[PDB]
Amino acid sequence: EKFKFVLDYKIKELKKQIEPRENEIKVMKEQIQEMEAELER
Amino acid sequence: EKFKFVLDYKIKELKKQIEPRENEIKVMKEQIQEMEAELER
Amino acid sequence: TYTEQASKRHHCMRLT
Repeated sequence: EKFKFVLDYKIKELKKQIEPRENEIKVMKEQIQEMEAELER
Repeated sequence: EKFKFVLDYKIKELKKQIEPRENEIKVMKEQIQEMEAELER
Repeated sequence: TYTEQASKRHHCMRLT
């Protein structure tokens, strides 16, 4: 169970951080691209 | 073997996921300010 | 334009 605890904490604790940082990166590239397009305009 | 690498990778990889996201948000949120200043000027 | 939409945002802020 000692391993089971650490492994299930790997399952819950890491991917949950990946999903929001992925959506952050998506917003970060959206804002970068629209920044460059409208700035050039 | 499998216990050692998977358990140590849980801690090391999760720390590695933490440090980028916090720098990503800091840098890009300052970049939002730079965008809005230039755009309105 | 994006700055015009920001002017919308500003206008909503004052309305608030």
